[PDB]
Amino acid sequence: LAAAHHRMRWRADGRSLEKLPVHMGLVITEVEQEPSFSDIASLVVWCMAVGISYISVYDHQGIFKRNNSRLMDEILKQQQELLGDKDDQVLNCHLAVKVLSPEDGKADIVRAAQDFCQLVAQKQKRPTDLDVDTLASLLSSNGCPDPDLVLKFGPVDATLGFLPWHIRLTEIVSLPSHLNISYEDFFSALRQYAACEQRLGK
Amino acid sequence: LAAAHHRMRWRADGRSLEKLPVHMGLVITEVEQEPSFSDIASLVVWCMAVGISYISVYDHQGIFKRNNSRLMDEILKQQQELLGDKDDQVLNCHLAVKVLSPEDGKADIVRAAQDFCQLVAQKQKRPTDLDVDTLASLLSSNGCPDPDLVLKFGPVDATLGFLPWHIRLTEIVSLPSHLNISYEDFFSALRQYAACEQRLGK
Amino acid sequence: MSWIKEGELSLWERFCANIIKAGPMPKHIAFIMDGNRRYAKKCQVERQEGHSQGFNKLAETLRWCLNLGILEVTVYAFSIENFKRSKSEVDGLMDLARQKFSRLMEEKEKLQKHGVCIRVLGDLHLLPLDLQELIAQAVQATKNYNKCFLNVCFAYTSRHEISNAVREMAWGVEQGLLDPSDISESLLDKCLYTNRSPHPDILIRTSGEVRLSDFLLWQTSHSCLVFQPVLWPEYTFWNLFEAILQFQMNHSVLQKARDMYAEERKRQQLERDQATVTEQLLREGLQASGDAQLRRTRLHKLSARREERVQGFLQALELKRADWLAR
Amino acid sequence: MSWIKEGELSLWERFCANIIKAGPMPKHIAFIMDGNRRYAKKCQVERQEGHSQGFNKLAETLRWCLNLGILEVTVYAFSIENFKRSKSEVDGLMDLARQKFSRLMEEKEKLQKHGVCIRVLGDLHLLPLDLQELIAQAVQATKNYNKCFLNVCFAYTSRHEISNAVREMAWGVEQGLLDPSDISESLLDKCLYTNRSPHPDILIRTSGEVRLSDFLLWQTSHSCLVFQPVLWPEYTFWNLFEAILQFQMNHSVLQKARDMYAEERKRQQLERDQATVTEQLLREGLQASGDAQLRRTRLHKLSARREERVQGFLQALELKRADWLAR
Ligand SMILES: CC(C)=CCC/C(C)=C\CC/C(C)=C/CSP(=O)(O)OP(=O)(O)O
Ligand SMILES: CC(C)=CCC/C(C)=C\CC/C(C)=C/CSP(=O)(O)OP(=O)(O)O
Ligand SMILES: C=C(C)CCOP(=O)(O)OP(=O)(O)O
Ligand SMILES: C=C(C)CCOP(=O)(O)OP(=O)(O)O
Ligand SMILES: [Mg+2]
Ligand SMILES: [Mg+2]
Repeated sequence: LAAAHHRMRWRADGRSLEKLPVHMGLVITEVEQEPSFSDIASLVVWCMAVGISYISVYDHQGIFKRNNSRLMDEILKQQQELLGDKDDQVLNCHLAVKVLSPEDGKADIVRAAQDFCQLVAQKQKRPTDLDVDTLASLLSSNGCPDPDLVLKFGPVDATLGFLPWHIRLTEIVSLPSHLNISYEDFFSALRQYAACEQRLGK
Repeated sequence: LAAAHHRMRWRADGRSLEKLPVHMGLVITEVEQEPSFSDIASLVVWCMAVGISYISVYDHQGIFKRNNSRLMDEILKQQQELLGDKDDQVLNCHLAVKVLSPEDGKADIVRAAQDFCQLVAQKQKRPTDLDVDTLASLLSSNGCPDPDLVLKFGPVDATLGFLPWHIRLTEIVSLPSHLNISYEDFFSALRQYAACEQRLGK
Repeated sequence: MSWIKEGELSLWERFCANIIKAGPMPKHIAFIMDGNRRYAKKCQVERQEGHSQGFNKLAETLRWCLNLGILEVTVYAFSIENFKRSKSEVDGLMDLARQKFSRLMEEKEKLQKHGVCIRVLGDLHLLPLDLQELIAQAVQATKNYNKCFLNVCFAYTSRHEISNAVREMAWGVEQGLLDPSDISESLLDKCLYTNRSPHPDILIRTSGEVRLSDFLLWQTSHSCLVFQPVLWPEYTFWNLFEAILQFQMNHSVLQKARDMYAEERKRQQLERDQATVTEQLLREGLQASGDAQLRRTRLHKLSARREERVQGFLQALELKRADWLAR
Repeated sequence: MSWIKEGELSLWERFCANIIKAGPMPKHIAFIMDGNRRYAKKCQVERQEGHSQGFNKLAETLRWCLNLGILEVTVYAFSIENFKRSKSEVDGLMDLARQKFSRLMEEKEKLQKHGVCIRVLGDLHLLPLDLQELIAQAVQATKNYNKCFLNVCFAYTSRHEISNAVREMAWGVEQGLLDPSDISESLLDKCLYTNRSPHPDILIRTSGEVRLSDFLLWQTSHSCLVFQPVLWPEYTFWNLFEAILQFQMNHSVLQKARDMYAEERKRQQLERDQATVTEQLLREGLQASGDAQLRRTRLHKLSARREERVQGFLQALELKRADWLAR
């Protein structure tokens, strides 16, 4: 029953903010040492606990994409400990967590341009039929919402090829390190996103 | 009718030697300049004119194997001029002339070893069934006779990966250059092979 | 009233400029000139006065950049989303733009004496027809100047730019100038509005917002991101200086990351091409390697034929782009 | 009566030796000791006397090689084809071999004091059972010596050696120690009789014949070929010196060709492996490249697993080869 109280506390934390991200991005720029998978997994489990639907884990060297099983194992381990039937837990993390690397950005826009130009060559589409929305539908994002918040960890003041197309309105909050990250630190970034004002050009 | 006299003279030259090669190898070691294709073609046409059945053209850089059409074109050009219906002439040169490079040596013995070891793995052959003759039949030489004479052109005192398996009894005559090679020079090498004594280990 | 202020740097500005110029300096800086209306409210002036001062600061910041030897600048001047503001504000912005571009043609020749090239990037067909003609004049006049470069993003968004670039390449395959397989990251670069400039070294946004608002999303994937609280009409030389300092502290890791990315993309492109050559060679029944170097030839031809169609596509795309600018 | 003559070099020999030793020197020289019977006829002696002097010259030539710092020598002593000679000559050769190998075991310890390793390569099951036991003793005794190396090719042909090597690898796949795809040029090297020595730098044949008579055909593909008219019982230090001089004049082009060959073979092997990885990845429906570096992992695994089966095969092949030598 102790874990039920924590589940309530985390959900009450997310519900208390003026707004919560539907899709959170985690950009790790630290290249001194290999990233701390248990620290990353904790950020991901907190996102799920406070009510964030989707989490994208990103590093520009592709370390997370080449260590996908290690990361999920660490996420599943900490998610079980917080949430006190492994297949459903595994399926839930696979539906919520996406591990990204640079190829998911510009190289995927190029893949979509190829798919559309292939339709033109088959007389199935016209170049004028590619507006902003049709291209958005062609991307590997499909129906998933664009990230509304990115937590950038590390000393690099850059996005380093993170979903270029999808971060047109993403709020970019920067923290100095993901190593030994505290929940208070993570929630303070959520408070910052909650306090931001989005005017959409008006 | 002039070309008929030359055809007779060349055939009489080959018939006058104590013995003639059935399979001649031409090894070009000169690497200063690119080889003279018209010089090589002339050696090949003389071989056919005096009665040598097969001619193998070899260089260890693979230049002739990467310029196969240039060489044949030059051979066909000079063969027509000496022999005064292009398809039959083309087929005849393809049946008599083989352009070789290092992969035809050791790499082909390795290909045959793979083919035999694949039969062992299929219970279709035993390792003890591979004697000297069965391996000879497995090579890309098939039914063609081994070279009995090799003319080595250039300053290198080596065969440089020319049919290692097939030159166990090949006579190796060396000339300083293939550039501007004279028929007298070519025929003097034939006289040398004609004069050689083969004792076959007895 | 003009588009570039004529003023030298003071002692401390000069001194600090000489210091940082001993290290890596940005070749290209992009600005999101944000915060004009909040500045107008803070100073108790009308919003047109805030926007008007905003343009004055742009002319001032370009002089700082020229004095710093930063010879290419890109600015977000009007977003397609800004069309959703009130007619009073949009007309006010269109009028300010009409006025500065008109003064620009009157201050021509002074654009020769400094070789300033003016490029105006965006979906310009959304602007009033008269403002389009003023823009086209300025662009046509300052073409062939090469001492410095100002790119004004007007009626622009990045997604609209990326979409148009893809439409351009699709036009290529429709015309027969391109195969769909020729489409690449490098080719999309050359179909952007910004295709005549390198990617920005620095992206500066003022007013404290930590978003990009659909600005140079493709181009700034590896740019140094500087979000400064100051409102744009209050930008100082020292805000600009602080941003360059940020870039210099990021430069070594940013350049390594830029290069590792480029090296990895070329490596993966080579793997894909070799695999294409191998697939074709598996068909036809030919060997995957050998002394004839067949795959090495097919690789060179696959690449050379690609570069030939691409170069032909780009020449046609540039002829079409000069035609619309001529009319 | 012994297998190596004890004599220092004279002044002119010493002087010329020092000169050529300033340039590239051969590490391994192979001899085809040809012309014994013609020498016997020229000197009006019996053919056994020619062959007996032939062995004396072998002992003399090994001392020249040791004095020249050439510490590995391979000699053609008896071809499988030589079994076709008359029983009188073959018995004469077998008896000479019995006598020298028997004196070799009596002159042991003197083989320790010079660390001379004796290897006898060929299809030795064709020799008389007693001569096999003398050979096996000499080989077993001089194992683990490493100051110099003499390889005696007795009842040997190259085609029989290459065929046996292929039989060895076929035994590997039969036992499950090898896949047929692991077979390679490098692996066949290690299954030859000569697998414990590098390929000869020089191949010398005496008597004026310009053929190889089925001797080290695989091993001398890039060796310097020296055909010298002198009859083998008349070989002098200066014939040997002339042959080394030939090798030094050939060394630069021979070494470049040796290396270009090796580099090209490794390049083609990499292309074949990448194409294998690509075929498997085309099946299964996976990407041919990407940030996950899947093909890079499969390439490393394909290679590492190959090297692991090969190393296991070679350890078993060496255990089997020591077993027959022990019995
Ligand atoms: C190129 C040229 C001649 C003129 C254009 C450049 C100028 C003067 C103004 C840009 C217009 C806008 C909307 C700037 C964004 S600040 P904001 O309006 O978003 O103010 P806020 O962020 O709400 O405080
Ligand atoms: C290793 C050992 C103890 C003894 C063997 C080495 C010796 C003494 C002789 C080798 C035997 C032969 C046939 C040499 C070839 S010369 P030939 O017979 O072909 O003469 P020819 O070429 O006909 O003039
Ligand atoms: C011309 C510019 C600088 C457009 C971007 O600023 P916006 O103010 O329109 O973007 P939002 O803050 O509304 O997202
Ligand atoms: C032991 C040796 C040197 C065998 C090779 O010489 P051969 O005399 O037997 O070879 P052929 O000349 O008969 O071909
Ligand atoms: Mg704004
Ligand atoms: Mg002989």
